Amino acid sequence: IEQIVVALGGEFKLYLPQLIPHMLRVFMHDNSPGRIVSIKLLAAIQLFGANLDDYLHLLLPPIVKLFDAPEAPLPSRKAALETVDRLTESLDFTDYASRIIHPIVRTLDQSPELRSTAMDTLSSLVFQLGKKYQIFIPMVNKVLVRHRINHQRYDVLICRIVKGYTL
Amino acid sequence: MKDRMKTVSVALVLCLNVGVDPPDVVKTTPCARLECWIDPLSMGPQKALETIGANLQKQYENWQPRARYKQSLDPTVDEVKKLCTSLRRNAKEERVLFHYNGHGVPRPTVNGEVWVFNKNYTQYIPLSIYDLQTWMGSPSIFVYDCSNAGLIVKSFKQFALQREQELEVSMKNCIQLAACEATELLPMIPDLPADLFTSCLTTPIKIALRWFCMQKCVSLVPGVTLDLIEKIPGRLNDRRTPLGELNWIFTAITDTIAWNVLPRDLFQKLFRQDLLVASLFRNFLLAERIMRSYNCTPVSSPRLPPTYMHAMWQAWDLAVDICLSQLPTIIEEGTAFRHSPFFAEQLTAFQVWLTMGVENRNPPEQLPIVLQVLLSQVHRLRALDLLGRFLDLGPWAVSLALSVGIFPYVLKLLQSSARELRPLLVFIWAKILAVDSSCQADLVKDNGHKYFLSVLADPYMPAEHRTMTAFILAVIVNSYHTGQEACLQGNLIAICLEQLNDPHPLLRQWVAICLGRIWQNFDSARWCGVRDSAHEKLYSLLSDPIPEVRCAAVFALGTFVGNSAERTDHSTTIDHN
Amino acid sequence: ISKQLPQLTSLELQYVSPKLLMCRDLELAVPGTYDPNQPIIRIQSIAPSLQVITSKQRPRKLTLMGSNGHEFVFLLKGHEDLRQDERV
Amino acid sequence: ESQFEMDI
Ligand SMILES: [Mg+2]
Ligand SMILES: [Mg+2]
Repeated sequence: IEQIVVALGGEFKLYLPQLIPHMLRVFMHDNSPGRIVSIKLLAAIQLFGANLDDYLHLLLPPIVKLFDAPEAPLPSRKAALETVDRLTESLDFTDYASRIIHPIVRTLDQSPELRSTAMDTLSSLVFQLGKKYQIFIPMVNKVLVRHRINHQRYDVLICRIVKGYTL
Repeated sequence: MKDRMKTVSVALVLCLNVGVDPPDVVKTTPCARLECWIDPLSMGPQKALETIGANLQKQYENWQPRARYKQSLDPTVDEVKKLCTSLRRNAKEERVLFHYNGHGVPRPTVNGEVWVFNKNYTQYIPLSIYDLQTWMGSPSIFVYDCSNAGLIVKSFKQFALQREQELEVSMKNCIQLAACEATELLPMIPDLPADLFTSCLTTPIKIALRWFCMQKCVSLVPGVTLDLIEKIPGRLNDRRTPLGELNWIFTAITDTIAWNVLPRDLFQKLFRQDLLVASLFRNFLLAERIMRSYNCTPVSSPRLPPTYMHAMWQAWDLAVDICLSQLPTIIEEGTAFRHSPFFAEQLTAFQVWLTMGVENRNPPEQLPIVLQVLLSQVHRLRALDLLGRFLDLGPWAVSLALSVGIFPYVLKLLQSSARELRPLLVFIWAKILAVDSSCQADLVKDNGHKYFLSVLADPYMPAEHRTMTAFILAVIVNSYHTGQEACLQGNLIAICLEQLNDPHPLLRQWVAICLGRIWQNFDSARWCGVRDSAHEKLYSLLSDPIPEVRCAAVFALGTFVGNSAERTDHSTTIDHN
Repeated sequence: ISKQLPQLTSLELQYVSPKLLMCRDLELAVPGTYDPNQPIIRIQSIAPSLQVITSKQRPRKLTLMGSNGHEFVFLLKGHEDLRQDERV
Repeated sequence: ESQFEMDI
């Protein structure tokens, strides 16, 4: 699939709908030791790019459910975070901001193991959202101050958004 | 916008070496070698080239019919130098547009090497961007349809820097549009034209509708396909036809997006100073939206923020969908074409915003739509009413209206044959002059002042509008020093003297002010003033119960005598009294 | 006119004969065959374009599709009396 | 003159 996607640069959109049911089934019932198959799928998904314009709403539940599944091996949750972080660079995640922000806050509270990656993910999302993220600033900070959590980029982006100039 | 630099000439340089494939070409099944909607294989190597060139000319004439035409087919070195020199000589201060195709040319190098030759491919001729910059040192616009087009832009900037450094012992005047980034190639798609970027910049419709049919995953309008899209009737400028309405909506949407995304510093430079620059960037936004889907990223200099994410594009798709659902029957049965509700809904949304506007809010996003509505004769009355209501807010509201260009359009509406527009144009101009009295005599250089004199003369107009008209006349008389003769040509003094007896306190004050402002340094209406014994009536206002009227009367009377006395003569009788 | 004719290499039916392009099973036998002891092969379609052959004279190549799915290729030529060939 | 035509 990865090789075909690379070969079929702007044509893969005509074939993707026939493969989605299989990827979803793999995510629901991954029986590998312990999640290596779904990790390989995440690696493949990161290369789709613009091909997900009309399908993002179908492939971005189970990634979050995996992210919010504190039973799977740690590398799986980190892979999910990296996958979302990379997808943020090419797709418009405006309408999914509340879907993504809430799980991250829980993760920040639930365990320090994913703390660093989670903060990087926020930096990318906030960057895309810009002023649209203002409505969420008080809540996240309230959680952040419970712990010794700081980040050079998140903190700069929030200060710039509050000041009113993000360019 | 005093800087009105314009494009004078266009150079069309084609390298469409029909029948020859460079060695780095991957071929052939999906090649879709359709250029300017021409398939060269059906005509042969010479007829096709001339025909394509003719169509390219036609495509550019649709946007600037007055441009000077210049064309080269496979020029080599001296041919280009001579072309650029001749065009510079034709207009040394104005802009030149340079359009390079490059389809029949190997992928560009850091120097811009091109396959131009005396009909022998072994004569690649290396060129120099630096030398090209030297030949065209004037302000200029470049268009590149090369595969690795971004490479040219990067070299162009580096050479401009090199030249500036040499000059320490053009960068700020050039505008560039590149088809895609230096690291990517143009798509080989069997259903698209080869010259996709050119088509998007020069024929905004056509491909826009073709893409719609192809891109939509599940069509929601059964029976509509390309066989009908290519049969849609009408001229592009015939406002009452399908294509006319679509072009109007397209323009309105792309202007709204530009207004609501870019900083004003760029907006004024790119979308107002030059008709061609504004048209090209307006279409560029579409090219960006379409080419994104094929893993190409158009590159421009100056660089703009991304816009493909903006909500307004959804409105476009809706309008297109609505139009096309009528196309079959109109073709099959001949049913009359119905207009969309697009502008009515946009006006409604504006009206809703007006419910409670404050300074501490984002400005309305639809002012560029109101500007478009004012150009027609269907919703003009509503747009003018809503504009008036908007302008009734404090001065900040007026500044926004000024920044988009209402002013030069209301100057044209001022001389229409309509009469029912009187109270609206009077209100709008009263507010504009109340806030911005610096307008460079536009109302007195043209015939606008005559309109307002007639407005004042109308004996049946309500006092509120007579008061605003008197205010406007007082302002333009004292403000411009050219309306001083015009106000006498129309016998404004006689009108004011008749109106001194009006019962309304404000008409009394403003009429007296107008008379005082007329009798300043006029020789003609020093004499007209003394001749008609105008002061004889003004002193009666000194009895008025309201002190504001008495003040206006004292002002006008003192000014009258103070200036009339310059002659003295028999008027010393008046001076003493 | 003499400048332009050498550049003509093909004709499309939409510019010379749209009535033929829009066909339709015409209930006519393929011109080149008829046998009263066999089924009649009917004309099913006409090729969308003709290829012009460049020489002192310019014949054109036609292709028809029959009811049996076979291609039938004919050479169309004017300015000659073919009744002599038929008798021979 | 004007960037856009007006149906005066
Ligand atoms: Mg012969
Ligand atoms: Mg013959």
